[PDB]
Formats: sequence, structure tokens, C-alpha cells
Amino acid sequence: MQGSWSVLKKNCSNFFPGLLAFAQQTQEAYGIWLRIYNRQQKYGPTDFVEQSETFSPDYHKRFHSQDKNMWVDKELCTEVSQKEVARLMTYKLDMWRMAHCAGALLATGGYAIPFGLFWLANDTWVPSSFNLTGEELRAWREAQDLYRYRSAPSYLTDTKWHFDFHAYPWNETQERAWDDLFEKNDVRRDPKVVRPAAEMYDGFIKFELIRRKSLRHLCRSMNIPTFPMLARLCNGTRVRDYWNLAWCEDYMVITQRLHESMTDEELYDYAWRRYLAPYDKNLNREQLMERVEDYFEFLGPDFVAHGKAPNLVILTNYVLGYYNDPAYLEGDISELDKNDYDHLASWGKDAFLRRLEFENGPLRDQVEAHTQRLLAERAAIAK
Amino acid sequence: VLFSTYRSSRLVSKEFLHGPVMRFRALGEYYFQRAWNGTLNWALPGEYRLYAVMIPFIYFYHRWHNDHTLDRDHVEKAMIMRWGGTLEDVRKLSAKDQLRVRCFTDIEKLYSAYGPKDTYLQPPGDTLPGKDFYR
Amino acid sequence: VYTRWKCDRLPVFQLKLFTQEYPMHAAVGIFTIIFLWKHMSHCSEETERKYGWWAGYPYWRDPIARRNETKYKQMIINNDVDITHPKWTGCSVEQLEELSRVV
Amino acid sequence: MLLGGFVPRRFSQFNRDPCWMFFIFSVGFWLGEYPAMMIKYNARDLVYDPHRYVWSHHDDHH
Amino acid sequence: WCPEVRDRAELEVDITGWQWWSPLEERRLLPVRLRSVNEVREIMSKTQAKKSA
Amino acid sequence: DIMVPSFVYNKLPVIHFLQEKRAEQKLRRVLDETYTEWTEELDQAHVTDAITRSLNI
Amino acid sequence: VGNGPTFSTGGECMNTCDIQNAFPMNDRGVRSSSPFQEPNTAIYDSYLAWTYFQPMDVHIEKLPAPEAKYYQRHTKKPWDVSSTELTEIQSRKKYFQTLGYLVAFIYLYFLMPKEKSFSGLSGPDGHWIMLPKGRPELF
Amino acid sequence: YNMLVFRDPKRRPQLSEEERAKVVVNQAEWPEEFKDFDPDDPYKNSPEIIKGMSSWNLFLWGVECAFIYQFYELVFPKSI
Ligand SMILES: CCCCCCCCCCCCCCCCCC(=O)OC[C@H](COP(=O)([O-])OCC(O)COP(=O)([O-])OC[C@@H](COC(=O)CCCCCCCCCCCCCCCCC)OC(=O)CCCCCCCCCCCCCCCCC)OC(=O)CCCCCCCCCCCCCCCCC
Ligand SMILES: CCCCCCCCCCCCCCCCCC(=O)OC[C@H](COP(=O)([O-])OCC(O)COP(=O)([O-])OC[C@@H](COC(=O)CCCCCCCCCCCCCCCCC)OC(=O)CCCCCCCCCCCCCCCCC)OC(=O)CCCCCCCCCCCCCCCCC
Ligand SMILES: CCCCCCCCCCCCCCCCCC(=O)OC[C@H](COP(=O)([O-])OCC(O)COP(=O)([O-])OC[C@@H](COC(=O)CCCCCCCCCCCCCCCCC)OC(=O)CCCCCCCCCCCCCCCCC)OC(=O)CCCCCCCCCCCCCCCCC
Ligand SMILES: CCCCCCCCCCCCCCCCCC(=O)OC[C@H](COP(=O)([O-])OCC(O)COP(=O)([O-])OC[C@@H](COC(=O)CCCCCCCCCCCCCCCCC)OC(=O)CCCCCCCCCCCCCCCCC)OC(=O)CCCCCCCCCCCCCCCCC
Ligand SMILES: CCCCCCCCCCCCCCCCCC(=O)OC[C@H](COP(=O)([O-])OCC(O)COP(=O)([O-])OC[C@@H](COC(=O)CCCCCCCCCCCCCCCCC)OC(=O)CCCCCCCCCCCCCCCCC)OC(=O)CCCCCCCCCCCCCCCCC
Ligand SMILES: CCCCCCCCCCCCCCCCCC(=O)OC[C@H](COP(=O)(O)OCCN)OC(=O)CCCCCCCCCCCCCCCCC
Repeated sequence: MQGSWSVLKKNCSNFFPGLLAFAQQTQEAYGIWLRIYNRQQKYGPTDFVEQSETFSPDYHKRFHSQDKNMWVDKELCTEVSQKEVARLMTYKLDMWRMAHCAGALLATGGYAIPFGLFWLANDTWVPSSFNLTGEELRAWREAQDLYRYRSAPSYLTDTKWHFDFHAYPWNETQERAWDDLFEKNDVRRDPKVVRPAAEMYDGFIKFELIRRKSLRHLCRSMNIPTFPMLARLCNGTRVRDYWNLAWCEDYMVITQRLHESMTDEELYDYAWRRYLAPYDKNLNREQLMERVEDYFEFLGPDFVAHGKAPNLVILTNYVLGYYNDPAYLEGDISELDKNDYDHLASWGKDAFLRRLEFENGPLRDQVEAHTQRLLAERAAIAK
Repeated sequence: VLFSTYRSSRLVSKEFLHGPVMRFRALGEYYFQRAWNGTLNWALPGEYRLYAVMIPFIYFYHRWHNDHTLDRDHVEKAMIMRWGGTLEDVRKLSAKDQLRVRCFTDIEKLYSAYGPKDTYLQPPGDTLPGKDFYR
Repeated sequence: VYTRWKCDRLPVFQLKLFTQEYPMHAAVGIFTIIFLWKHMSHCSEETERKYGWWAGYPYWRDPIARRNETKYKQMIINNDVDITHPKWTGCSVEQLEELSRVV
Repeated sequence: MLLGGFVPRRFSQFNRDPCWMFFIFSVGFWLGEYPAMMIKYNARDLVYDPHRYVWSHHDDHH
Repeated sequence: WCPEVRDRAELEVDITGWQWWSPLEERRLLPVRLRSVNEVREIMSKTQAKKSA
Repeated sequence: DIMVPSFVYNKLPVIHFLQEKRAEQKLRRVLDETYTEWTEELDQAHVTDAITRSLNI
Repeated sequence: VGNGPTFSTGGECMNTCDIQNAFPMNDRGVRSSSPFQEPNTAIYDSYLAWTYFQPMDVHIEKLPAPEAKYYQRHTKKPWDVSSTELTEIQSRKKYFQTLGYLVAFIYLYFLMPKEKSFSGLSGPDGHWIMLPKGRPELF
Repeated sequence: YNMLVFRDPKRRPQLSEEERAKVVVNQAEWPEEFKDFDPDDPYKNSPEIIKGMSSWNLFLWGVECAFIYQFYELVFPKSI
């Protein structure tokens, strides 16, 4: 979304109340995170707590491993509720953006003020706390969805093009899953058909081998600030933490069937945090429930059985596929009756163009026959 | 907010200078947008007429520049050094004398390394002025 | 759909290209530019006379001397410099007057 | 890449296309400048500069 | 008027996908074609037998 | 202005061909899933037999 | 028929290229120069072979115009710029650039004098800049 | 044929001998520009861009331009 004066006025008016609300949310989220971190350190697996090292097979660069460095706390409901987890995730996003802005301010002293003016003129990178009314919140969500639309197609295309150019699926079912994975949101994708793509891509690329450019695109699509990007293991850590929280909440909801009892707005927010339901689509409860059930089905039974989610790259692609809108086409079909090269009509045809028209025109067969006969006669005379 | 980062933010109307632009595009497209105009890395086209037209024009303007701006400096230096060492001394001559001197300079250029050396080496016994004539 | 090359304006695309596509190359280029302007940005008068002129240095008018003369005149006039000061001459003003009367 | 285009079969056809007309004009200039130089620089009345030994590029670059 | 192709090409190039050949995807999709009536009959018979069993 | 446009133009044909093949594949899959379901209904002979039994014949 | 161009080929022969399958083949066995179907495609043999397609007047059974609902997609975004609009923008920009470059070329190769001339009749001899001003303490 | 390095392109035949032999040639339908068409000289009957302007005339024009360029100073010399 482009900046505007109205949004600038809105954010300037709500600047200090927004900061106060952000501080209160910071205290609450620190409490929640303290509970969660204590639980992880106490009951977490040895590899997860000790931060086991997983190195790439080519350049031996460490990155988070989905199996070892990610853990689903099945018993987190006792200490932390689902709403607290959602609050923590939202605060994590807001705190990331605020921390980047504060770092810029500290780095550049008082010279960041005009850049702050640019910042407050757009809702893309402002915290949710800056909105004090429903309309402002709707505009902020619209800006976030616009950024997601802007960013996701690049990530999807990167993944698909790299895999298709450097590899092909093994079997027909994998082919169908791969082809149907990257369909536009206007059609409904069957998670059962699409799941094998997760194993196929695990064979190709895991989350531990994700490239830095693809990571940048993904972080853009998740509304995670990317500047300064730095090494790939910082935003990678952010992504891992966010999706670990999301998986814990998803396990809680699946086990307790909370989504059925969840209200309409809370359900919409829950889907949105999973990048499943844009607000500009004006989805109803039926569609939200369908998408959430499809997401749970894609996670698969193994997620509940052992807390193991499918490949995170493929999961991110699948969820972001809902922001891959069909390519725009505007204009009545009658426009196809016009011509594009009328301005050249005055130039006419030169000798070469006339020759080409004569040779390759409707008389082409006659010209070919005459030319071949003449050439054969000349060759015979030569011999 | 001040300036847009998107090229979509137009500054003019779609019909601004449509006609002249169409004429310019007609000039560009007629010979270049053809199947046989396959370029080699965008630098060497496939149309023969492009070469036939562009090589002479390039040579002509380069030669005009070289003759009227670059070699002129050498010619003027020769005239000044050989006929007083000052611009006024050269201007004291007539146009015909300057023409003669400049044509001799052209002769020297044409001879280069493949010609007689008496044009710059004074044979012993020559009566013509030496290097210390003006000193 | 959004693409950097097609949607962004030229300056924005330039910054993106040289920050997230070829940043190391840009850094090396800036380093080399700084080196060139720090160590290869000077030319002595003798060097200019030898190689600095297309057809050769025209000693019959010595434009370098005129250039330096204009430079020094401008500096003296603007900065209000007393070129008769003993440090410039190495002798007192009275000695300078005595020398002027002598010669 | 030299793929195609109008190609006159002989000299008389160079007037069948404006581009080749300009090309032949340029070729005429190119080839006719040489006889002009022959006539101008081998003229009977052409005289070497008397002061040619006063100065030369050879002493300057040396 | 063929927006899908445009978007795919532009995105592939903007993500450093300069190459214009995809032998693997073509190999996966080259032999695709609409079936003949007899092939449809055979496929329907297979499906009916599967449903029966 | 020059390079990316040229490579996009080079990409266009292959992508068009692949998308046409993909659409044909979708249509083929749609056709292949169609089967005529022949339903079976209770034979009326048994109904006639039960009617006779009810008559005590 | 008109003199207009067609789908660009790059001076390539589609019967031997690495993506030849993407180009339909006609009855005569000549692959098209474009994804479209061409009946009168030909091949010319210079130093290298290249494919050509000659536009011609041909009638094709035109399916009736559909409804706007089934082919229009109103997913346009503020950043989106259509290919036609981009072409217009670039045409105007290149026209102005061409005029500027023409003026520059004329000035450079016919009017701009070369610096540091021996006679001093043309071009500057150079001068100093950034000289101090109003700083008597500097000396 | 060739003119220096520029070679005249040649259209590859597309018809087989059997089909070709069955083709009936009717030059009456051909344009006047291309009648008695010869692959070795297809532009023999092609019209001139300017009526009465021969190739030799342009060659001589260029030669005259060169002569002017070399001789003008001889007749109208100018001082330095
Ligand atoms: C005055 C001197 C200034 C020096 C120059 C500074 C120049 C600017 C550089 C930037 C400095 C920091 C700017 C503020 C950031 C805000 C604080 C913060 O870390 O936020 C958390 C957040 C952590 O991010 P993450 O990815 O979630 O972390 C993953 C971890 O696993 C997270 O671990 P976890 O998963 O276990 O979760 C823990 C989480 C759990 O907690 C929570 O969830 C609750 C929330 C806690 C965080 C709240 C942050 C709030 C931010 C907004 C504040 C308000 C802004 C208001 C603005 C308007 C004001 C009018 O709590 C944390 O976030 C703790 C993080 C660790 C602490 C980091 C701070 C260390 C420095 C401070 C101590 C210095 C001592 C000096 C002693 C001197 C001795 C001689 O910070 C960021 O977003 C990262 C910074 C982004 C910008 C990066 C810019 C480049 C930096 C390069 C630095 C290189 C070294 C310095 C030299 C530079 C030369 C070029
Ligand atoms: C009070 C407030 C509260 C307190 C403060 C709170 C903290 C605030 C601070 C933190 C805020 C963070 C968030 C900021 C968000 C907004 C950022 C932004 O700018 O967005 C673009 C923003 C518009 O954003 P938007 O419309 O909302 O669209 C956002 C979209 O989402 C589009 O989004 P996008 O992602 O596509 O855009 C991103 C784009 C952002 O960039 C841009 O969009 C470009 C912006 C500038 C474009 C300028 C175009 C016009 C140029 C005009 C030229 C002059 C014309 C003639 C003037 C004549 C005057 C007489 O690209 C980048 O991100 C590139 C990043 C490049 C990083 C560079 C790093 C360099 C590092 C160096 C290497 C080091 C290596 C290591 C070495 C180690 C050695 C030991 O741009 C503008 O508003 C344009 C302003 C132009 C101003 C006028 C021209 C410049 C005037 C200069 C005056 C100089 C005066 C002094 C002269 C002295 C001479 C002696
Ligand atoms: C046709 C001609 C047109 C004109 C052309 C003009 C001529 C240009 C020629 C050269 C152009 C190429 C130059 C390339 C250089 C090499 C770059 C390189 O190696 O980068 C590697 C690498 C590449 O960056 P990356 O993070 O991988 O991704 C870059 C993408 O662009 C990230 O993209 P993304 O899509 O992933 O993320 C988008 C979005 C994502 O959103 C976010 O991230 C959220 C918002 C973040 C806000 C910023 C947070 C910063 C946190 C602290 C950073 C560390 C600070 C270190 C300490 C301070 C050091 C000064 O981020 C933004 O929107 C960024 C907004 C930044 C706006 C400012 C852009 C520059 C405009 C000019 C302003 C300054 C003018 C000074 C000169 C004039 C003075 C009178 O750079 C870094 O790691 C970044 C380090 C940044 C350090 C701070 C800046 C140091 C440079 C000196 C600053 C001096 C300030 C002076 C203030 C005023 C004094 C009077
Ligand atoms: C205006 C400000 C100007 C600032 C200038 C200063 C420089 C810039 C400042 C910082 C800028 C912000 C961004 C920095 C890069 C961020 C990288 C990143 O994303 O890291 C994430 C990463 C977090 O990810 P993680 O998953 O937690 O851990 C990484 C994984 O282990 C990763 O796992 P892995 O699988 O990748 O494991 C490998 C990993 C393992 O390494 C690590 O990641 C561990 C942390 C680094 C350890 C480094 C120390 C190693 C031991 C040194 C022993 C030296 C003994 C010498 C004894 C001498 C006795 C005479 O990497 C290595 O193996 C690399 C080792 C380092 C090799 C160094 C080779 C240097 C060659 C020198 C050639 C010759 C030079 C010239 C000649 C000199 C002599 C005449 O961060 C770190 O681990 C540490 C980050 C530290 C950032 C730098 C802090 C800067 C503090 C500056 C203070 C001084 C300021 C002075 C100002 C002056 C006035 C202006
Ligand atoms: C308001 C502006 C900002 C004010 C300051 C803000 C606060 C500080 C900022 C950061 C300061 C960094 C300090 C040094 C860090 C370490 C590096 C180092 O060793 O530096 C050595 C030295 C600095 O000296 P120092 O170490 O501070 O101590 C003094 C020593 O005593 C001297 O000892 P030395 O032996 O080294 O001395 C030799 C000489 C050494 O000086 C040099 O070697 C100069 C090197 C210049 C590097 C420029 C980097 C950027 C290049 C961009 C790409 C250009 C591509 C090519 C384009 C060609 C056609 C234009 O030093 C000097 O005299 C330094 C003068 C530097 C003047 C900088 C002027 C930049 C003009 C850029 C024009 C761009 C035109 C684009 C037009 C496009 C239109 C479409 O040079 C530099 O640092 C050069 C980079 C300076 C960057 C400044 C910040 C960005 C630019 C702001 C001004 C933009 C003006 C635009 C005008 C447009 C007109 C059309
Ligand atoms: C932010 C200012 C705050 C203070 C108020 C200053 C008001 C000064 C009076 C201005 C009167 C003329 C205004 C004309 C309309 C300007 C519209 C504009 O700013 O558009 C920017 C335009 C480039 O637009 P583009 O990036 O393509 O997209 C824009 C949509 N986002 O850019 C252009 O095409 C250039 C247009 C330049 C118009 C003049 C701007 C002068 C600004 C001076 C500010 C300094 C204070 C002046 C105080 C004056 C007091 C009398």
C-alpha cells in the first residue's frame, strides 16, 4: 500500500496511546513467553533444549532443523491458553517491526524523523495497537493483506521454478500434488492430493537448506521486516518461533475442537494468522471453516500423533497460495477487434517484403514449382 | 507519501504526444522488428541494411570530428613552430601560404614511416633554415 | 502481479539491484573508487607538460603559469594576504625598501 | 548476425532500396577520395615547406 | 489477454530465473492429450469394476 | 528496458504451451472421473410373492 | 495484407531449437514461429537457417463473444501496470531520450571544442576551484 | 548469391516432387514486379526508388562530394 496523508494523521493522533498499549501488551506477552519458555526448558526434548546443530551437506552452514529444533508442546493448554498464544504471536510481529524502527532511530539519531514521517504515512509497518477503532483496524488489515499479495507470488514462483528446472517428481501422484499445489486461490485444492509434495520437497529441500533469497521472500509474505536482513539464521529463527507457536495452538485447537466453538471474528483472525483467509475476500463462517479444516487435514494425522508437521517450505507455499489471486484481465473482448500496427501502414512494403509476400503468399506453391523447375533445368544444362 | 515508488503513478495523460511517439515507433519498428533481424547479444543485428546505413554514418561523423577538431591541433602546432613560434607570426602569412603548409603536413602524415626522410632530416649542405633559425 | 523491474521506478530498482542483488559488487566498486580518488587523482605540472596536452605543451604562452597566476591573485585578493610580510620575503619591510632603492 | 535483408544482385540494383543507395553513395565517397588525394598531393605546383627542418614531431616526442 | 503466461514469465525472471527452457516439466506434460472414445470406454470399465469390487 | 523484456519474450512460448497442456490435463481428468451408476431396485416378483402369502394361499 | 510485424523469433529456426516442441507443426512439417497456428510458415537458408511467417488474409470461424463474467478478473492492484501502459510509457520516455541523445551527439561531434588546444583558439586551458575565500588566518 | 558478406536468403522447398509436379503455374496472376521470376536475380524488374536516379549517379555524387571535401580549401582558403 502507498502512503497517504489521512493515514499519517491517523497514526500521528494515535501515536502515544499506541505506544502505551504496546507497552502493556509487552508486559503481558513477556509473562506469556516466560511461562512458555520455562515449560519448554523443563519438559522440552534434550535436542530442542540443547539446540542441536544441523549442518548443510554442501557448505556445512548451521540452520534450524524442523524435526529437532522444533517441538510441539502437547500439554501447553494446562499453563497457557489459545488466546494467550495468539496474543503472543501478534505481539511478536508488532515487536519485530517496532524493534527495527527503534534500531533505526538509535543508529541515526535525530535524522530518522523524516523517515518516521514516511513510516507513519503507511500502515504496512505500524503496530496493530495504533488503531483505536474498527475502521482503522480494517484499513491496517487491508494494508497487511496488500503486502502479502505483493510478496507471496514471488516466493511461490521461486520455489516452483527452482524445483521444476532442477528436478522432476518421481511418480504420478507426486506430479499431481506438485501441479495442484500452486493453483490460484479461485479453485479449491484438496489437501490429501497435495500432501505428497511435502515428502517430495523434503527429498529436494528441507527447512534447514532454505536459501536466503527465498527466506527473504517468505519473510516479506509473513509481514516480517527484512531490513537489515543479515544472515539467514535470524529471520529463520523468527519464522521457526512463529510457526512453532502456531503449531502448538493448532494442536490445542484440534485436540479441544476450539474452532467449532470459536466465534466468527476470532475464527477469521485465527485463519488470518495462518495466512489462509484474506480480509478483502469477505469470507463467511462456512468458507473459514472449510479452509481451517483443509489446513488441519494437510497437517495430517501424524501431527496429532507425534507433533510432526509436514515440510515447512511446502506448508508455507500451500497457505500462501490463498494470496495468489488470478492474473487480472480487464477490458471488453471487443477491444480485440482493433489493430496494433496501423501507424506503419503509411510505410508500405519494400522490395524484400514484397518478395516475401509473393513467395510465401497464396501463390507460394506456384512460385516454388516454377523456381524448382527452373533450377533443375539450369542444373541439367550445366551437366 | 511525497513521491511514489511505483511506475504506475502517472505524471501525464495516456494521449500526451501520441502522434509523434507513434511516428518514432514506426521508424524504429519497420526494419528492426523482423524475423531475420536476430541480434547477437543486442549489438549485432541481422538486417544487412542496418550495417549498410550505420557504418558510413558513423565513419562520416567520426572523420569530421577528427579532421576539424583533433588533427587541427597538430596542424596548428606545426604552422606555429615552423613559422615564428607564435600565432601572430602565422597570421602574418597569407591564406595561400597557410594552405601550402597544411598540405605539406598532410604529405608528412601520408608518408609516416614508409617514405623518404629528407622531409624532416636536413641533408648536409642544405641551404634551408635549421632548427636555430628563430632562436 | 508485482515485479521489481516492471513496477518500481528506476531509482528504487537501482537501490534494490545494488543492495539485494549485487551488494558485494557495489561495495567493491565503492572501495575501488575511493582508492582511485585517494591515490590516482593528482598530476604534476611537469607530467601535464609531458603528456597532458594533445599536440604538446605550448611553451610559447605557458598557460600553466597563467593559470597559477590567476589562482594566486584570486587567493591573495580574497583572503587579504600581505605578500610583503617578512615570512614571505625573509626580510623586514625596511630592508625591502633599501633593496628596492638599491636595485 | 547476417540472417537476411535486401541484397542487390549487381551494381545497377543498388538504386532499388534507399539504404543501399546511401551505401553506394558512401562507397563512391570512399573510393573517389583516393584519386583526389593523388591529384592534390602529387601536384607539380606542390612545394615542401622551406622551414620543414626548423621543427618536426620527431624531435618533439624524442 | 493471456495474463497467466505474462505473470509467470515476469515472476520467473524477477527471481533470477532467466532460462527459457523447462525440459523436465515438458517431459512431464508433453504426452498429455485428450483421449479417444475407446480409451474413455476402457477407463470407464476400469472405474466400474473398481467400484464394484 | 532491454534484457529482462527479451528474456520474458523468450519465456512466453514454452509457458503458453505448458499451460495449454495443463488445461487439457484438467479436462481429461474431469472426463475420466465420470462413471454411469446403474442402480438396483427391489424386484417386484418378491412383492407379488409376499402379496400371495398375505392372502393365505 | 498489412506490413505489420509478428511474434518475434530472434532469428532462430524453430524446427531445430531447444524448445521446438512448444511451436506447433503444420501440415507441411514446418513448425510455427509463434505459439499460434500458422499454415504458411517457411524456412529461409542464409549462413544460418531462420523461420518466417507471412501474414495473409484468412477467415477463421469466430466463436461468439462470451460474457464479461467468465473472462474478466478484477484482481488489479495499485502497483500493477499493464503491458500496453508500460509500452506507452517506454515509448514516450525513449522518444525524449532519443531527442536528448541526438542533441548531445550533435553538440559533441560538431560544436564542442577540445580542451587544451596548442594555439589557445578553442577550448579551455583549465582552472582551479574550491579556493579559500575570506579566511585570512589560513595564510 | 552474395554481395561481399551479405548472402541472399533462399526459401527451402516444402512440397514433395509428386505434389510439386501437379502444380499448375499461371504467371497471369503474379504481380508485374515478379514475372519470369529468377532466384538468381529476383529484383531485376523491381522499380527504382527515384525515377531516373541510377546507382552510378549516386556513386558519382559521392565521388563529387569527396572531391569537394578535398579541394574546397584550394579555392577558398581561410586563415588560421
Ligand atoms: C545506547 C547505545 C546504543 C548502541 C548503538 C545501537 C545502534 C542500533 C542497533 C540496534 C540496537 C537495538 C535496537 C532496539 C531493539 C529492541 C530490543 C530487542 O532486541 O528487541 C527484541 C527483538 C528480538 O528479535 P528476534 O528475532 O525475536 O530475536 C530472536 C531471539 O531468539 C529472541 O530470543 P527468545 O526467542 O528467547 O525471545 C526473547 C524475548 C522474549 O521477550 C518477549 O517476548 C517480550 C518483549 C521483549 C522485547 C521488547 C522489544 C521492544 C522494542 C520496541 C521498543 C519501543 C520503541 C519505541 C519507539 C518510539 C520512541 C519514541 O525477549 C527479547 O526480545 C530478548 C532479546 C535479547 C536482548 C537483546 C538486547 C541486547 C542489547 C541491550 C543490552 C545492552 C547492554 C550494554 C552493556 C554495556 C557494557 C559496557 O529485536 C529485534 O527485533 C532485533 C533487532 C532488529 C534490528 C537489527 C538492526 C541491526 C543490529 C546490528 C547490531 C550489531 C551490534 C551493535 C553495533 C552496530 C554497529 C553497526
Ligand atoms: C516522529 C516519528 C516517530 C519517531 C521516529 C520513529 C522511527 C522512524 C524511523 C524508522 C522508519 C522505518 C520505516 C520507513 C518506511 C518508509 C521508507 C521509505 O523511504 O519508503 C519510500 C518512500 C515512499 O514510500 P511509500 O510511498 O509509502 O511506498 C512504500 C512501498 O511499500 C514500497 O516499499 P518497498 O519495499 O518497495 O521500498 C523499499 C525501497 C526504499 O527506497 C526507496 O523507495 C528509495 C527512496 C528514495 C527515492 C528518491 C527518488 C527521488 C530522487 C530525487 C533526486 C533529486 C531531484 C532534484 C532535487 C532538486 C532540489 C533543488 O528500497 C529499499 O528498501 C532499499 C534499501 C537500501 C538500503 C541502503 C543501504 C546502504 C548501505 C551502504 C553499504 C555499506 C556496506 C558495509 C560497509 C562497511 C565498511 C566498514 O519514499 C519517499 O517517500 C521518497 C522521498 C523522497 C524525498 C525527496 C528526495 C530526496 C531529498 C534529499 C534531501 C537532502 C538534503 C540535504 C542535502 C545536502 C547536500 C550537501
Ligand atoms: C537513475 C539514478 C537515480 C539515483 C540513484 C542514486 C545513486 C545510487 C548509487 C549507488 C546505489 C547502490 C549502493 C549500494 C551500496 C552497498 C549496499 C550493500 O552492500 O548492502 C548490503 C546489505 C543489503 O541489505 P539487506 O538488509 O540485505 O537488504 C536490503 C534490501 O534493500 C531490503 O529490501 P526488502 O524488500 O527486503 O525490505 C524492504 C523494507 C523492509 O522493511 C523493514 O525492514 C522495516 C523498516 C526498517 C527501517 C530501517 C531499520 C534499520 C535498523 C538499523 C540498521 C543498522 C544501522 C547501523 C548503524 C548506522 C550506520 C550509519 O525495508 C525498507 O523499506 C528499507 C527502507 C530504507 C530507506 C532508506 C534508503 C536510502 C535512501 C537515502 C537516505 C540516506 C541518504 C544519505 C545521503 C544524503 C545525506 C544528505 O546492507 C545491509 O546489510 C544493510 C545495513 C544498513 C546499515 C545502515 C546504513 C549504512 C549506510 C550509511 C547510512 C548513512 C545515513 C546518513 C543519514 C543522513 C546524514 C546527513
Ligand atoms: C559504524 C559502525 C561500524 C562497525 C564496524 C564493525 C563491523 C560491523 C558491525 C556489525 C554490523 C551488523 C551485522 C554484523 C554481522 C551479523 C552476522 C549475523 O547475522 O550473525 C548471526 C549470529 C546469530 O546466529 P546464531 O545461530 O545465534 O549463531 C551463529 C551460528 O553459530 C552460525 O553457525 P555456522 O554453521 O555458520 O558456524 C560458523 C560460524 C561460527 O562463528 C560464529 O557464528 C560465532 C560468532 C563469531 C565468533 C568470532 C570470534 C572467533 C574467535 C576469534 C579469536 C581471535 C584471537 C586473536 C588473538 C590475537 C592475539 C594477539 O561462522 C564462522 O565460522 C565465522 C568465524 C569468523 C571468522 C573470521 C575471519 C576473519 C579473517 C580476517 C582476515 C584479516 C583481516 C585484516 C588483518 C587483521 C590483522 C592485522 O550472530 C552471531 O553469532 C554473532 C554476531 C556478532 C555480530 C557482530 C557484532 C559487532 C560488534 C562491533 C563492536 C566494535 C565496533 C567498532 C566501531 C568502530 C567505530 C565506528
Ligand atoms: C551531507 C552529506 C553527508 C555529510 C557527512 C555525514 C556524516 C558522515 C558520513 C560517513 C562518512 C564516512 C567517513 C569515512 C569512512 C571510511 C571510508 C574512508 O576511508 O573514507 C575516505 C574519505 C572520507 O575521508 P575521512 O576518512 O572522513 O577523513 C578525511 C581525510 O582527512 C581525507 O584523507 P584522504 O587521503 O582519504 O583524502 C582523499 C579524499 C578521498 O576522496 C575520495 O576518494 C572520494 C570518494 C567518493 C566515493 C563516493 C561513494 C558513492 C559512490 C556512488 C556510485 C557512483 C558511481 C560513479 C558515478 C560517476 C558519475 C557521477 O578524501 C576526501 O577529500 C573526502 C571527500 C569525500 C566527499 C564525498 C562526496 C561524494 C560525492 C558523490 C557524487 C555522486 C554523484 C552521482 C550523480 C548521479 C546523478 C544521476 O572518502 C569517503 O569517505 C568517501 C565516501 C563519503 C560518503 C559520504 C556519505 C554519502 C554521500 C553524501 C554526499 C552526496 C553528495 C551528492 C552530490 C550530487 C551532485 C550531482
Ligand atoms: C509537504 C509540503 C508541506 C508544506 C506545504 C507546502 C505547499 C506549497 C505550495 C504548493 C502548491 C502547488 C502544489 C501542486 C500539487 C503538488 C502535488 C504533489 O506534491 O505531487 C508530487 C509530485 C510527484 O507525484 P508522484 O510521485 O508521481 O505521485 C503522487 C501521488 N502519491 O511531484 C511533482 O510533480 C512536483 C510538484 C511540485 C509542486 C510544488 C511543491 C512545493 C513544496 C514546497 C515545500 C516547502 C514549503 C513551502 C512554503 C510556501 C509558503 C508560501
